This record gives sequence, structure tokens and C-alpha cells, in this order.
Amino acid sequence: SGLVPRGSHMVTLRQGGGTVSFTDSWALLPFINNTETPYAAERAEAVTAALLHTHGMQKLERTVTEDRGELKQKAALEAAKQKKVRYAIAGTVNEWRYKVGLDGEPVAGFTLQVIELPEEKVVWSGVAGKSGWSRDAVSAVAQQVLDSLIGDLEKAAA
Amino acid sequence: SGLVPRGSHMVTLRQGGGTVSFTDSWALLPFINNTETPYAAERAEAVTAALLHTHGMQKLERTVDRGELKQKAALEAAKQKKVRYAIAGTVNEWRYKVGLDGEPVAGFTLQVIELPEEKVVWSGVAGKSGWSRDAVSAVAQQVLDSLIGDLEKAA
Amino acid sequence: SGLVPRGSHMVTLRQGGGTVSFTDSWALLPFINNTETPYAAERAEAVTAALLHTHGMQKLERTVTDRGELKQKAALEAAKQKKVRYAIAGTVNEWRYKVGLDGEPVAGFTLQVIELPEEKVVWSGVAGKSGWSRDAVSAVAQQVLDSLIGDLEKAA
Amino acid sequence: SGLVPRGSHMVTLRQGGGTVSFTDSWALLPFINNTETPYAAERAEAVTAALLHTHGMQKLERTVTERGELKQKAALEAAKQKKVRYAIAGTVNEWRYKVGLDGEPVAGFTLQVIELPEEKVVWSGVAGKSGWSRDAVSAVAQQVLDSLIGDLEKAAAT
Repeated sequence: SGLVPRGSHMVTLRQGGGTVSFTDSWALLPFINNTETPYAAERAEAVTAALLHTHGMQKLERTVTEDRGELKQKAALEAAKQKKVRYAIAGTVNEWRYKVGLDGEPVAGFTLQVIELPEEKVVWSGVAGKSGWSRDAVSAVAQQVLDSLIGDLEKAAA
Repeated sequence: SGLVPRGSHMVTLRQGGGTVSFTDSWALLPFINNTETPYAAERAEAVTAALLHTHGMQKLERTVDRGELKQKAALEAAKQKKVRYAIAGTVNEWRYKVGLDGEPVAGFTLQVIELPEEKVVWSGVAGKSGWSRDAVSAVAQQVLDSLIGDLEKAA
Repeated sequence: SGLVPRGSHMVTLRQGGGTVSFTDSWALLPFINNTETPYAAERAEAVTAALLHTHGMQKLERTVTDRGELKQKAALEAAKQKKVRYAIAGTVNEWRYKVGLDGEPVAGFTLQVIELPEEKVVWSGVAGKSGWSRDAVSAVAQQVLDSLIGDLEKAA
Repeated sequence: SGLVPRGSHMVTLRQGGGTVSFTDSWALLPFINNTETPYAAERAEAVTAALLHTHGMQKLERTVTERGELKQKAALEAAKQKKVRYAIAGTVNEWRYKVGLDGEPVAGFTLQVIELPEEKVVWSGVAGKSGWSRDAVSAVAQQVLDSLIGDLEKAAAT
């Protein structure tokens, strides 16, 4: 035996006033990497950018690549202020790994904050995570989790 | 200005070994309604039936708080019909919760039962509350789709 | 027969600051009631107040009188117009005895701590629980609020 | 500015109308260890045993130890030969102090209560918790197992 359940959780919260618009001006900051997996922040950012475009966010300021990235993210927030973007997405990778034990479980987790600029007010935030089955890649579990979060942001954007 | 987070949760468990083929012979039992919403189980069974077709479960027998006798009746009907796997489902939540705004809520517990031994080969619990614009059935369909999607990820 | 799992979940976030807490000046605002149970917000405030005392918060300012949102705005100014450093803002998300196959008490809450010079949220928590038939809703609520408060205490 | 939420989750499921009694004959099997933490199953078993006694379960068969799957099967067989009514079969899913932006001790467990001799599962539970940096992993584990054992007690009736 061995009991190895799989699971996924997501919590999101909307604050502020009226709707936030995906047609407004957006920035996607560098992710902070809170895992032992090198380059998880960069892969999380690439997956997130592609999902945002898919969901219809065309005007998305991004930061070319190149340490957990706290300073890069702070500096990118300042760059978004100077570019006069309305909303910045600040993301942290909480988990990104292929746990091997009795079987294989890819895990991925993220926390996302949407910050309205210039006032630096959080208008939405979300936390989600998922563990998969042995045949799933970590990248597919991460894409699912970020798809749920962005799908929720779009709905909660009202 | 209340804080009303939205959330979803899913936990699933595979207990036996070996494959579970969606091409084999399947049965979707009637659902048990554990809500104050009349016909929650009928709506759930119908949504569940449509999703299993989409996921490629082509041989799917169907037959015919409330519902506990009907489900007991239908698994024997399933065993006597020689279907290999029965899906026993319960509706844990199905309502449009009205408060500061609208939160549709739906939740379910599913068990796959291998026949004739009657061993639970997979089970899952999941639930989700969504935003005001969503209908309960759309939330329900999402929850049921995640469950069915997880079940499929078992060979 | 029917399969009705019970469950609890808690998520908690320290939004920023490497500060501390607790023997400072604290305010427990009135709760917002996002349930169909009358008095849920008052009951939730009284349970939280007791738990806060139990967890050492000796200096705690309190406020006297889908509902309750306007009162909570008013109390945040009282703490603001007083010297209050930290304000606890709570919402009751769930408070009912769900009657299906069997009894199922359910309680859930969202809490934020606001640092009250400049209204910065330094901690937020959401938690909820459903119990077994022989548990009272109030006992389930106290367990959930105790988990949130004990977490807030450890996150400092 | 990284976002590192802390969290705990528990899901339990009762299957069967019979009242299970803590004054009955019980066995605690060796845990299965689905982590990379040495001795995590042995420590899980010892915490669980002390919590069960605390919750009033005085007649508790235990196994002396030498991922543990064969040990758990053999102990289930020995419990049957001892004519115990209920065997607790546990898996350690997580037990580690994760070091990222800060420390997070993490523990998680899946428990099954098996009624013998029929080998029917009358209760099952999964729970997990990530804590704050000043917390020890064993304190997080003890909290998680106490929540599971407290739920089994309440679910069991008497």
C-alpha cells in the first residue's frame, strides 16, 4: 500500500472598487522563486505570460530574463510605475518539483497579487497549488494551477 | 466592506493497482442529494453523464436526504448487468448563497467501485465557490470536470 | 449510503514587514455578517475577544453598536482617532447547522490585521470548518477562530 | 516581498453506521514513510501512539521496529491473529523543514481505520500543515495528527 492522495487548493480574494480591465495597461513582474528548483521563477513567468495573452491581456509589459528574485521584482515594480501601467502582477513560486517516493508526484504552487498603480493597492490576490500523478510533468501541473488563478482573476475582475 | 474569498479544493485517492480503462463497461449510479436543493442529484447526474462522454467513456450505463435507496438498487442492477465499474456520487453542496453578493457553491464526493468484487478503486471529494455572475450549474460542471479529469489520470 | 466528508481549511499570509506585535494597542472591530444567521457577527466578535485575551492581548479596544459593513468602517476611525496601532477586521463567511443526511455544523471567517497609522494589512487569514452532528456550530466557530488567532500569534 | 502563505487542510470520511469504540481492541500499525526524511514513520508512530492514549485508547497493540510497506502488512496480519477490532494504517506524506525565503516546517498524513477481520475501512483522513519559521516540524506533525485523531474520535461516536 501506501496512501498517497493527490490534491489541489485555491483561495482568492477581491478588494477595491469597480472592475479591473484586461484592456487596461498591465505589467507582469519577475516571479520570486521560493523553491529549490533553479529557474522556476522564469518558467512560471513564461507560462503566466502566455496564459494572460490567451485570456485576452494584449498590452502586457514584461521584463527580459536575467538568487530568489526579490530585488528584481521590486525594481520591476518601479519600472512599471515609470511606464505608467495601471496594474502589476507580482508572483511567487511556492512549489515546483517532482517529488519521488512510493510513486511520482509533480507539485506546483503559486501566490499572485495584482497591484493597482501608482497607489500600490492590492485589488486581487490568489494562492493555489496542486499535486499530480506520476505521468504528469511539473510544467503541466503548474500550467493548470496558473490557469485556474488567471481564470479566477478574469472573473473576479468583474 | 466584507472580505468574501472564493475557493476550491479537491482531494482524490487511488487505492488499487493496475489500469482503469474508460473503454471498459461503466455505470453511473443515481446521485445522493445531501443538500436543501430539490433535484440537485438529478442535475448532478446529468452534468456528470455529459462530462464522462466528453472524456471518452462511451459505454456508460445509466438507469431509471433523498436517493439512498435508488443508488443501492442501481449498483446491484449494475452488477447483474456485468458492468465493470460503477460511479457512486453524492451532492454535498448545490446552492446560490446570497449575502454581500452572490456565491454559487457546489461540491461532490465520487467513488468508483470495481465489479463484481466491489472494491473502491478511486474516490474523490471536491468543492468550489464562485463569483456572482456564475450559475451554480457552471460551478458544478467545473468541480465535476476536475474530478472526472483526475479520475482519468489513472491509466 | 451517502458520503458526506467533513473538513477544515486555513490559509494565512503575512503580507509584509518584519515587525512583531501584541502588547501594543489593539482594536477588535465589529464583524461583518455574510451569513443568514442573525447575531453571527456579534457572537463571532465575542468569541474572538475572549480568544484574544486568552492569547495574551491584554490591551484590546472594542466597539459598541449580509449586514454590518457600515459599523465596521466607523470603528476603524475610532481606533484611528485613538492611538490604536493594530485593527482586526473580520467577516463571518459561514455560520449554520447544515441539515442533510445528518447534522453538519459549519463555520468560516476571514480576518485581516490593519496597521493603523497608514492602513497597511500586515496579516490576513481565511479559515473554515465543517463538523460532525454532535458538535455545536459555536464550538466549531471557536475552533476556527482559535486556529486563526494562534496562527496570527505565531506569525509575529 | 515574496508571498509565502501558510496553511493547513484536513479531509475525513466516515464509512459505516457502526459506532467505533476507543475502549475496544485497537492496533497502531507501523507508518509508511513517503518522504525523504529518515525515521519520519517511526516518529509519526510515536506521536500518534501518545495522542491516542491521551484521547483514551488504552488497549493499543504496537509493533517494535527493526518505506515500511512490508512492515505495515505484517503488522496488519499480526493484529488479525491478535483478534483486534480496529487497525490504524498511516502514511507520512510530508515531514520536512523547507528553507526558502524563510523556514516552513511541513507535515502531512493519511490515516485509515480498518475494521477486522473483515478489512473494511470505517474511517479515513488526510491532513497537512505548513507552519512558521519558529515552529519545529514535530510540533506541526503533532498538531496535524491530533486534528486527525480528534476527528476520528468525533466521527466515531460512542
